[PDB]
Amino acid sequence: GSSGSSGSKSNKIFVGGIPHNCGETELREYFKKFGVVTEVVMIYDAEKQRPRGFGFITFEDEQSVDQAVNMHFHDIMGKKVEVKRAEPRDSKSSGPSSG
Repeated sequence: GSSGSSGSKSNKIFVGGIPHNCGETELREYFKKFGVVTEVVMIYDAEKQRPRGFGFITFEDEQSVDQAVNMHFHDIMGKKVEVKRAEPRDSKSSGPSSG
């Protein structure tokens, strides 16, 4: 997961229920039909360095998001992956100067 997005529109989706065999490559390889995967976020414990079974994914055009959302399901590696419309969120703010 990276921190840097200008596009006002949030083409990010929430992918959960992901199997213990599915990964970045797969996700995209399966989320490339709906449109174009620009970024692939994944939540996991560094120590482990592996996606438990959930995360998020960014597309090129908001459209993609909708396409996936509607389906709210996908067959990746013989598994049903849940997908929902994700929303933008960050913990950064502007500052006047060094304090």
